[PDB]
Parts: sequence; C-alpha cells; structure tokens
Amino acid sequence: AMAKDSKAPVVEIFDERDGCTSAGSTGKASDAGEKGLLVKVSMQKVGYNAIMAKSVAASYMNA
Amino acid sequence: AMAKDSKAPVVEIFDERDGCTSAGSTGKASDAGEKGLLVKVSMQKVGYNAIMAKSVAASYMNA
Amino acid sequence: LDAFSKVITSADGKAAYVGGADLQALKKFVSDGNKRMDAVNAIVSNASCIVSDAVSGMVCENPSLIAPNGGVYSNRKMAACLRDAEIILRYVSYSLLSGDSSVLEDRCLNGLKETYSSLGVPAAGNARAVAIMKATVNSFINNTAQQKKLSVPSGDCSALASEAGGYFDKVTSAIA
Amino acid sequence: LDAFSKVITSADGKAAYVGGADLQALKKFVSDGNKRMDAVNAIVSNASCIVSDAVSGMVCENPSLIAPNGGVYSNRKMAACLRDAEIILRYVSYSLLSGDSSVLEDRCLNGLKETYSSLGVPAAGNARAVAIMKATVNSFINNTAQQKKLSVPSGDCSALASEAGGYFDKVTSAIA
Ligand SMILES: */C=C\C1=C(C)C(=O)N/C1=C\c1[nH]c(/C=C2\N=C(C[C@H]3NC(=O)C(C(*)=C)=C3C)C(C)=C2CCC(=O)O)c(CCC(=O)O)c1C
Ligand SMILES: */C=C\C1=C(C)C(=O)N/C1=C\c1[nH]c(/C=C2\N=C(C[C@H]3NC(=O)C(C(*)=C)=C3C)C(C)=C2CCC(=O)O)c(CCC(=O)O)c1C
Ligand SMILES: *[C@@H](C)[C@H]1/C(=C/c2[nH]c(/C=C3N=C(/C=C4\NC(=O)C(CC)=C4C)C(C)=C\3CCC(=O)O)c(CCC(=O)O)c2C)NC(=O)[C@@H]1C
Ligand SMILES: *[C@@H](C)[C@H]1/C(=C/c2[nH]c(/C=C3N=C(/C=C4\NC(=O)C(CC)=C4C)C(C)=C\3CCC(=O)O)c(CCC(=O)O)c2C)NC(=O)[C@@H]1C
Ligand SMILES: *[C@@H](C)[C@H]1/C(=C/c2[nH]c(/C=C3N=C(/C=C4\NC(=O)C(CC)=C4C)C(C)=C\3CCC(=O)O)c(CCC(=O)O)c2C)NC(=O)[C@@H]1C
Ligand SMILES: *[C@@H](C)[C@H]1/C(=C/c2[nH]c(/C=C3N=C(/C=C4\NC(=O)C(CC)=C4C)C(C)=C\3CCC(=O)O)c(CCC(=O)O)c2C)NC(=O)[C@@H]1C
Ligand SMILES: *[C@H](C)[C@H]1/C(=C/c2[nH]c(/C=C3N=C(/C=C4\NC(=O)C(CC)=C4C)C(C)=C\3CCC(=O)O)c(CCC(=O)O)c2C)NC(=O)[C@@H]1C
Ligand SMILES: *[C@H](C)[C@H]1/C(=C/c2[nH]c(/C=C3N=C(/C=C4\NC(=O)C(CC)=C4C)C(C)=C\3CCC(=O)O)c(CCC(=O)O)c2C)NC(=O)[C@@H]1C
Repeated sequence: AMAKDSKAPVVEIFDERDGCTSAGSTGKASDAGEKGLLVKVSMQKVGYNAIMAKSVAASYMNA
Repeated sequence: AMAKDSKAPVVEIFDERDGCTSAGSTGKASDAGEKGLLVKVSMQKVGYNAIMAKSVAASYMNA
Repeated sequence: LDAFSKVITSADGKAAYVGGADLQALKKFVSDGNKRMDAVNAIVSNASCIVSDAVSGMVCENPSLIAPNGGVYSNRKMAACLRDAEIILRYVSYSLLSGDSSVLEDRCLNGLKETYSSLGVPAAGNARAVAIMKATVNSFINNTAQQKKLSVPSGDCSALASEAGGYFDKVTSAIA
Repeated sequence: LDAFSKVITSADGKAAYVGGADLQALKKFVSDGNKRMDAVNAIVSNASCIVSDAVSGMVCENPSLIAPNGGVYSNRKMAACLRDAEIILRYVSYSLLSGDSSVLEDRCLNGLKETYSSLGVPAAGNARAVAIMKATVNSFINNTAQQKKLSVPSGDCSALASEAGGYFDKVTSAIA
C-alpha cells in the first residue's frame, strides 16, 4: 500500500567536470571512469512551506 | 574589519496567527501578548549554489 | 538497481552515492544513459518552480479551491497541497532516473485515490496540477521553457520526454 | 538588542528567538514596529528571487562579465557573486530589522572595497547588482512587484522603504 510518511526519493545530479569542488565532492563514492559525475538518491520527508504557501495564496493570479 | 567567513545574519519572520503550528511553533520563546509572532536571527554561512549559478549562466538573457 | 532499492526501502534518510563504475553501469543499464541524467536534472533542479507554478495554475483556473471550505483554503491546506505536488514530482523524477514506475506505483499511488476520496481532496484540481507539472516538465526536459534554461550538448530527448509524460499519466490514472 | 548581539558576535549558528514581551519591546524601540516586521519579511522571503534577478540583470546589461576570464565567467565565480549578493542582502535585512546599519558597516562593509580591488571584482558590476536589489527590495516592501505578492494590512511603508534604500546606499558607497 502507499506510505503515509510524506517521504519521497530526493535525486541530486552532480556534474563538477569544470573543476570546482567542495567537501562533499570526494569520499562519497569512487569516480573511476566518470570524473566529476554522481547520482545521489535518498528518501526524505517533504515538509510544509509556509512562505511558498502564503506566496501562492497571494500571487496565484499572476502567470 | 569585515569578517572573511561568508557568514551573514539570517532573519526569519514567523506569523502563525492562523493557527497552523508545527514542532518549532512552541518552546522557542514565550509568546505572552504576541500570539503566533516571532523573530528568529542566527549567523549562518552562505554557501555556493551550483544549480542557481548554472541557471544564471544559461538564463540571464531572459527577464 | 539494488543500491536505490536499499535506501528507498529503509526510508531513513540514508543516501546512496552512484559514481564511477557504478554510475557507468547505471547509464548502460537504463536507456539514453547520459541524456537521462540531464532529463532528471531538468526536473529536480526546477522542483520548486514546477510545484509552485502548477498549484498556482490550478488555483487561478479555479479560485473556489482557495475560498472558505475550498481544497486549498488557508495556509495549512495550501501547504499540504504544495507538499503533495512535490512528493508526486519527486516520485516521477525517480521513475525517470530508474527507468520504471514500480516505486511510484507502489509507494506513492497504491491507494492514493481512496486516500484523497475519504478526505474530499478534489480530483479535478488534483488532475489539473498534475497536468501543469507534466506540461512544465516537458518543456524543461526539452530545454524549451521561456525563462529558465539548461546547458547540455545538443540533441534529441523526445523519447525520455515521452517516458516522463507516461509517469505523469500513471499519476493521472491513479487519482482518476 | 543584547540577544541579537550575542548570536551575531558568537556566529556559531546559535539562534536568538524573540517573542512575547521581548518581541513587544523590540518593536516598541524601533519605528513603525509591526510594519517593519512586514518589510523585513518582504526581503528575506524573496532572498533567492532578489539575488538571482539582480546578478542576472548585471550580466544581461553587461555580458562582458560572463565572457571568458570575466568577473562571473565559470560557475565558481558566478556562485561566489550570487553568494556575495545574498550576504550583502541579508546584512541589509538585519539593518532594517534592528533600525541601524552598524553591523552592516562593521561586519560586512569595512574593508570590502580593498578586498574586491585586490581580487579584481569589477566595481561597476557590483554597484549595478546592488542597484537592482535596491529597486527589487523597494517593490516588495511596497508590495508592488509584478508577480510575487505579500498580503498585509493596507497602508504606507514608504518610510521603511526609504530606510531600506539607505542601507543599500551604504553598500554602494562602500563598494564605490
Ligand atoms: C517556475 C515556473 C517557470 C519558469 C521559470 C519557466 O521558464 N517556465 C515555468 C513554468 C512553465 N509553466 C508552463 C505551463 C503552464 N503553467 C500554467 C500556470 C500558469 N497559467 C495560468 O493561467 C496561471 C494562473 C494565472 C498560472 C500560474 C499553466 C495553466 C500551464 C499550461 C499547462 C498545460 O499545457 O496544460 C510551462 C510549459 C509551457 C512552456 O514551456 O512555457 C512551463 C515551462
Ligand atoms: C525573482 C524576480 C521577481 C519576481 C518573481 C517578481 O514579482 N518581481 C521580481 C523582480 C523584480 N525585478 C525588479 C527590477 C529589475 N530587475 C532587473 C533585472 C532583469 N532586467 C533585465 O534587463 C535583465 C537582463 C535581461 C534582468 C534579469 C532590472 C534591470 C531591474 C530594474 C532595476 C532598476 O530600476 O534600476 C523589480 C523592481 C521593479 C518592479 O517592481 O517590477 C522587481 C520586483
Ligand atoms: C502548519 C503545519 C503551518 C506551518 C508551521 C511550521 N512552523 C515552522 C517553524 C517555526 N515556527 C516558529 C514559531 C514560533 N515558535 C515559538 O516558540 C513561538 C512562540 C513564541 C512561535 C510563534 C518557529 C520559531 C519556527 C522555527 C523552528 C526552528 O527555528 O527550529 C515549521 C518548520 C518545522 C518546525 O516544526 O520547526 C512549520 C512546518 N508551516 C506551514 O506551511 C503551515 C502553514
Ligand atoms: C565548487 C565550489 C562548485 C560547487 C561544489 C559543491 N559541491 C557540493 C556537493 C556535492 N558534490 C558531490 C559530488 C561528488 N562527490 C563525489 O564523491 C564525487 C565523485 C564520485 C562527486 C562528483 C556530492 C556527492 C555532493 C553532496 C555531498 C553530500 O551529499 O553530502 C557542494 C555542497 C557542499 C558540500 O561540499 O557538500 C558544493 C558547494 N558548488 C558551486 O556552486 C561551485 C560551482
Ligand atoms: C534532453 C534531456 C536534452 C539533452 C541532453 C543530452 N545530453 C548529452 C550528453 C551527455 N550528458 C551527460 C550528462 C551527465 N552524465 C552523467 O553521468 C551526469 C551526472 C549524473 C550528467 C549530468 C554526459 C556525460 C554526456 C556525454 C557528453 C559529455 O561527456 O559531456 C547529449 C548528447 C547525446 C548523447 O547521448 O551523448 C544530449 C542530446 N540535449 C538537448 O538538446 C535536450 C534539451
Ligand atoms: C509595508 C511593509 C506594507 C504594509 C505593512 C503593514 N503592516 C501592518 C500591521 C501589522 N503587521 C504585523 C506583523 C507582524 N508583527 C510581528 O511582530 C510579526 C512577527 C515578527 C509580524 C509578521 C502586525 C502584528 C500588525 C498589526 C495589525 C495586526 O494585528 O495584524 C500595517 C497596519 C498599520 C500598522 O502600523 O499596524 C501595515 C500598513 N502594508 C502595506 O500595504 C505595505 C505593502
Ligand atoms: C494539491 C495539488 C491538492 C491537495 C492536496 C492535499 N493533500 C492533503 C492530504 C494528504 N496528502 C497525502 C498524500 C501523500 N502522503 C504520503 O505519504 C504520500 C506518499 C509518500 C502521498 C502521496 C496524504 C496521505 C494526506 C493525508 C494525510 C496528511 O495530511 O498528511 C491535504 C490536506 C487535506 C485536509 O483537508 O486535511 C491537501 C489540501 N489539495 C487540493 O485541493 C489539491 C488538488
Ligand atoms: C557579484 C555581484 C560580484 C562578484 C563577487 C565575487 N566575490 C568573490 C570573492 C569574495 N567575496 C568576499 C565577500 C565577503 N566575504 C565575507 O565573509 C563577507 C561578509 C562578512 C563578504 C562581503 C570575499 C571575502 C571574497 C574572497 C574570498 C572568497 O572567495 O570567499 C568572488 C571570487 C573572486 C575570484 O575571482 O576569486 C566573486 C566572483 N564578482 C563579480 O564579478 C560581481 C561584481
């Protein structure tokens, strides 16, 4: 049956072939033959967004 | 002198007078005489945004 | 795809990091390996734009949804809808990453119609939000949106775009 | 303002929470107390829109800045600039919250011209981005932006808007 925990797979694509790197750029996995490239997937709770909720309410009529 | 740590004061305004609350809605401070209202300030490091950076590069010519 | 199934079954926030030989096998095991990565990026890197625009279009085409007793009346209900929209979007985006909809159907769609029906979440507004997201994701995969662009090598991604519309269609079928 | 001073000097991520009598006193000692909260919200709730649009405007008005070796050529420099825009933007927003520019000048502006000069950050482009943010923040405080709106009791916020432009003027003067 469907889950009820508001969790969804959060996919993050990383293309760092231009050379700019940070602490998260290494050690997470091997890069053999795919330098600067990575797919990250995790299950995370999608929270409520008061700011966006209020913004749509006030702004939905402007395309 | 200015710091060099890329940290800036992050102000968050909270207006929850419509009643909708979450775990952070209580215990952070007293609310006496200002129900649903709070100003949060902290010093956070402003990180790099690869996605926005790439987005600006590809999209700056579209207002 | 055992690495993804691991972190999706556990649902504890644990990340799977796919690079190197793993990533190379992945792009060979799905179709259009490299383009598929750019298509997935088209979606997730615009997640907030996609969600905000669809729910806004749903409401602007039917402002009753935000009238008292409406489907998105009050920040609480509007916030829950934006959350559902992103949940649906990210399950669609994982389907395009993995090349099948099994997680989308099982973990997101199985019993979603009854869930919405018992709560009275209007099916017409829901289908419309899905439709706007679908249209939006179609322009981004093709890099044909009017404002925000994506820089990728030139070529055709129409097959991946169709696969993406199919996953949106399964959402649409599922919520009737 | 001892609570703010503490967390700003410590700069360790410890948040200060102002509610109730503390918040009542805070709004009491600055001008237009409640409207000031709405003006600060107008800024920070749009921090990415303001920053994205200004740096985008700086480049589109002078694309030499994104030509090879330009000030924002390559993602690292473009990211550094967007971050600077948000840094400056948020120091402006703390000034409008607190009613003075001392933290902005002391912790953000003091010596920023010499830093930019030694790094080759073009002063004209910087002033232009600051200029666009100033205009953009001005529309949001007045709730006159074209697309994103804020719902607040009707009234006049020109004084807070002018005070906000004043803090931006201090940035411009410091960046020469
Ligand atoms: C984050 C938003 C977008 C940026 C940035 C961008 O460049 N494109 C964006 C969005 C986008 N929207 C659509 C299609 C639709 N959006 C709709 C909502 C909009 N229309 C309205 O009438 C109102 C209320 C006044 C709105 C908020 C609607 C209804 C659609 C049409 C959907 C459909 O075809 O059924 C697209 C796809 C079309 C395009 O490429 O422009 C994008 C990319
Ligand atoms: C996140 C953006 C905005 C939303 C959403 C919204 O409703 N308003 C938004 C932004 C906004 N921008 C401005 C003013 C300017 N923006 C500029 C950049 C833009 N113009 C260009 O030519 C290019 C490059 C092609 C751009 C990316 C510029 C140049 C300005 C004018 C600044 C000035 O006066 O010198 C405002 C304020 C004006 C308004 O109310 O529309 C807002 C609110
Ligand atoms: C209901 C689901 C709506 C919603 C609520 C929501 N609020 C937050 C976060 C915060 N709310 C406050 C407000 C207060 N805390 C207090 O102690 C007081 C009394 C003095 C108030 C008014 C604060 C400070 C936060 C931030 C918490 C923090 O800094 O750690 C969230 C985020 C998650 C959380 O529970 O913290 C949410 C979801 N959001 C919506 O979209 C609905 C409209
Ligand atoms: C340079 C400053 C640019 C930039 C970089 C940047 N990257 C991240 C985050 C991540 N990068 C990766 C990429 C990899 N990790 C690996 O092990 C490999 C090799 C196989 C790659 C290609 C990952 C996985 C992350 C996320 C880390 C995580 O999930 O914990 C950041 C964010 C901060 C961080 O270091 O994690 C940044 C800033 N961003 C820019 O704007 C520059 C263009
Ligand atoms: C449709 C989505 C659009 C499009 C895509 C397109 N991409 C390529 C080529 C490549 N794309 C990548 C991207 C990645 N591979 C990865 O592993 C990751 C990280 C997870 C990314 C971001 C790569 C590596 C290539 C190969 C070339 C290179 O080395 O850079 C093409 C070219 C054809 C092909 O199959 O290679 C195309 C067409 N192009 C469009 O015009 C659409 C808007
Ligand atoms: C200019 C910015 C725009 C504007 C503002 C405006 N606001 C009010 C009134 C109030 N605003 C608040 C908001 C808060 N107080 C807080 O402590 C917090 C949390 C930190 C918030 C969000 C409050 C409480 C009021 C008072 C009224 C009420 O109880 O709701 C006014 C009315 C005049 C006044 O000074 O009170 C105005 C004019 N209005 C616009 O039209 C501008 C776009
Ligand atoms: C937005 C376009 C529409 C809308 C949404 C809306 N949904 C709810 C409530 C729920 N949504 C779900 C959906 C999921 N939960 C999950 O865990 C998953 C899979 C991971 C999904 C798909 C569920 C379970 C609920 C009920 C429980 C909950 O609220 O969290 C609401 C709130 C309904 C209410 O009146 O209480 C809303 C508003 N509403 C619309 O009008 C749009 C068509
Ligand atoms: C963007 C509109 C413009 C731009 C910005 C840009 N800035 C840098 C580098 C730095 N920026 C700062 C600024 C601060 N650091 C802080 O901690 C604070 C607040 C306390 C501020 C205001 C500093 C110290 C640096 C140097 C060290 C660092 O990078 O963090 C860059 C990178 C420059 C380079 O070429 O290496 C850029 C690109 N660039 C433009 O072209 C715009 C005009």
